[PDB]
Amino acid sequence: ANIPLTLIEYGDPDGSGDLQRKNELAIRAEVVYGVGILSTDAFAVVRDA
Amino acid sequence: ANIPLTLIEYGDPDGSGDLQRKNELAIRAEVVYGVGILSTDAFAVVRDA
Amino acid sequence: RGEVVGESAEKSESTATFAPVTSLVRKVQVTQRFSQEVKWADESRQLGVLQT
Repeated sequence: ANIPLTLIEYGDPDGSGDLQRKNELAIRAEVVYGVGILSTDAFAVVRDA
Repeated sequence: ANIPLTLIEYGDPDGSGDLQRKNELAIRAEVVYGVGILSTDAFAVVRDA
Repeated sequence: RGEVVGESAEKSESTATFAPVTSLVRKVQVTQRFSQEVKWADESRQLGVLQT
Protein backbone atom coordinates (compact mmCIF):
# COMPACT_ATOMS: atom_id res chain seq x y z
CA ALA A 1 0.00 0.00 0.00
CA ASN A 2 0.95 3.66 -0.62
CA ILE A 3 -0.16 7.03 0.89
CA PRO A 4 1.00 9.69 -1.67
CA LEU A 5 2.38 13.10 -0.58
CA THR A 6 -0.32 14.97 1.39
CA LEU A 7 -0.73 18.10 3.55
CA ILE A 8 -1.56 17.90 7.28
CA GLU A 9 -2.94 21.09 8.94
CA TYR A 10 -4.27 19.93 12.37
CA GLY A 11 -3.21 18.27 15.64
CA ASP A 12 0.42 17.32 16.40
CA PRO A 13 1.58 14.67 13.87
CA ASP A 14 5.22 14.50 15.11
CA GLY A 15 5.33 15.48 18.85
CA SER A 16 6.74 19.06 18.55
CA GLY A 17 3.45 20.93 19.37
CA ASP A 18 0.11 21.52 17.62
CA LEU A 19 0.08 22.82 13.98
CA GLN A 20 -2.75 25.30 14.67
CA ARG A 21 -1.16 26.40 18.00
CA LYS A 22 2.34 27.02 16.55
CA ASN A 23 0.99 28.04 13.13
CA GLU A 24 2.72 25.46 10.91
CA LEU A 25 2.04 22.92 8.16
CA ALA A 26 3.39 19.40 7.64
CA ILE A 27 3.72 17.31 4.45
CA ARG A 28 3.73 13.49 4.79
CA ALA A 29 4.23 10.48 2.52
CA GLU A 30 4.03 6.73 3.37
CA VAL A 31 4.63 3.39 1.70
CA VAL A 32 4.43 -0.18 3.03
CA TYR A 33 6.79 -2.82 1.59
CA GLY A 34 6.57 -6.57 2.01
CA VAL A 35 10.13 -8.02 2.08
CA GLY A 36 11.55 -11.57 2.14
CA ILE A 37 14.76 -13.53 1.51
CA LEU A 38 14.19 -17.07 0.14
CA SER A 39 17.76 -18.06 1.14
CA THR A 40 20.64 -16.00 2.56
CA ASP A 41 23.09 -18.20 0.54
CA ALA A 42 21.73 -16.65 -2.69
CA PHE A 43 23.90 -13.61 -1.72
CA ALA A 44 27.56 -12.93 -0.97
CA VAL A 45 29.22 -9.75 0.43
CA VAL A 46 32.56 -8.02 -0.17
CA ARG A 47 33.59 -6.49 3.16
CA ASP A 48 36.47 -4.89 5.10
CA ALA A 49 35.89 -5.54 8.81
CA ALA B 1 -1.50 37.97 3.23
CA ASN B 2 -5.00 37.31 4.60
CA ILE B 3 -6.73 34.22 6.12
CA PRO B 4 -10.49 35.08 6.25
CA LEU B 5 -12.65 33.90 9.20
CA THR B 6 -12.55 30.08 9.50
CA LEU B 7 -13.73 27.23 11.76
CA ILE B 8 -11.14 24.96 13.45
CA GLU B 9 -12.54 21.56 14.57
CA TYR B 10 -9.41 19.50 15.47
CA GLY B 11 -6.32 19.63 17.68
CA ASP B 12 -5.74 22.37 20.27
CA PRO B 13 -5.28 25.80 18.61
CA ASP B 14 -4.89 27.75 21.92
CA GLY B 15 -3.67 25.35 24.70
CA SER B 16 -6.98 24.71 26.59
CA GLY B 17 -7.30 21.02 25.47
CA ASP B 18 -8.23 19.14 22.29
CA LEU B 19 -11.35 20.36 20.40
CA GLN B 20 -12.53 16.80 19.68
CA ARG B 21 -11.71 15.64 23.26
CA LYS B 22 -13.66 18.47 24.98
CA ASN B 23 -16.27 18.78 22.16
CA GLU B 24 -15.57 22.44 21.43
CA LEU B 25 -15.14 24.59 18.33
CA ALA B 26 -12.90 27.55 17.60
CA ILE B 27 -13.07 30.36 15.02
CA ARG B 28 -9.92 32.08 13.76
CA ALA B 29 -9.23 35.12 11.63
CA GLU B 30 -5.74 36.26 10.73
CA VAL B 31 -3.99 38.96 8.67
CA VAL B 32 -0.38 40.04 8.20
CA TYR B 33 0.40 43.75 7.83
CA GLY B 34 3.56 45.36 6.46
CA VAL B 35 4.16 48.70 8.29
CA GLY B 36 6.82 51.44 7.94
CA ILE B 37 7.10 55.21 8.63
CA LEU B 38 9.12 57.24 6.09
CA SER B 39 9.90 60.02 8.55
CA THR B 40 8.74 60.49 12.13
CA ASP B 41 8.89 64.29 11.42
CA ALA B 42 5.86 63.88 9.09
CA PHE B 43 3.76 63.63 12.32
CA ALA B 44 3.02 65.71 15.40
CA VAL B 45 1.09 64.71 18.56
CA VAL B 46 -1.05 66.57 21.08
CA ARG B 47 -0.81 65.02 24.56
CA ASP B 48 -0.96 65.60 28.35
CA ALA B 49 1.97 64.35 30.47
CA ARG C 1 -20.78 1.58 24.51
CA GLY C 2 -22.19 5.11 24.70
CA GLU C 3 -20.87 7.58 27.33
CA VAL C 4 -22.86 10.41 28.99
CA VAL C 5 -20.86 13.71 28.95
CA GLY C 6 -21.10 17.33 30.17
CA GLU C 7 -20.66 20.49 28.08
CA SER C 8 -16.84 20.74 27.89
CA ALA C 9 -16.22 17.40 29.67
CA GLU C 10 -13.48 15.09 28.29
CA LYS C 11 -14.77 12.26 26.00
CA SER C 12 -13.65 8.58 26.17
CA GLU C 13 -13.44 5.68 23.64
CA SER C 14 -15.05 2.22 23.76
CA THR C 15 -14.48 0.00 20.74
CA ALA C 16 -15.68 -3.36 19.41
CA THR C 17 -13.36 -6.32 20.15
CA PHE C 18 -13.14 -9.37 17.88
CA ALA C 19 -11.57 -12.83 17.97
CA PRO C 20 -11.20 -15.70 15.45
CA VAL C 21 -12.48 -19.28 15.93
CA THR C 22 -11.24 -22.24 13.81
CA SER C 23 -12.54 -25.57 12.44
CA LEU C 24 -10.94 -28.98 12.87
CA VAL C 25 -10.75 -31.48 9.97
CA ARG C 26 -11.90 -35.10 10.59
CA LYS C 27 -11.33 -37.92 8.07
CA VAL C 28 -13.68 -40.89 8.61
CA GLN C 29 -13.29 -44.27 6.90
CA VAL C 30 -15.18 -47.57 6.89
CA THR C 31 -13.48 -50.83 5.77
CA GLN C 32 -15.38 -54.16 5.48
CA ARG C 33 -13.35 -57.40 4.91
CA PHE C 34 -14.77 -60.71 3.51
CA SER C 35 -13.57 -64.03 1.93
CA GLN C 36 -13.71 -64.51 -1.88
CA GLU C 37 -15.94 -67.49 -0.94
CA VAL C 38 -18.60 -64.87 0.06
CA LYS C 39 -18.34 -63.12 -3.34
CA TRP C 40 -18.83 -66.51 -5.10
CA ALA C 41 -21.74 -67.49 -2.83
CA ASP C 42 -23.54 -64.15 -3.32
CA GLU C 43 -22.99 -63.88 -7.12
CA SER C 44 -24.16 -67.50 -7.66
CA ARG C 45 -27.16 -67.59 -5.24
CA GLN C 46 -28.11 -63.85 -5.55
CA LEU C 47 -28.10 -63.14 -1.76
CA GLY C 48 -27.57 -59.34 -2.03
CA VAL C 49 -25.00 -59.47 0.83
CA LEU C 50 -22.51 -57.30 -1.12
CA GLN C 51 -25.24 -54.76 -2.01
CA THR C 52 -26.48 -54.51 1.61
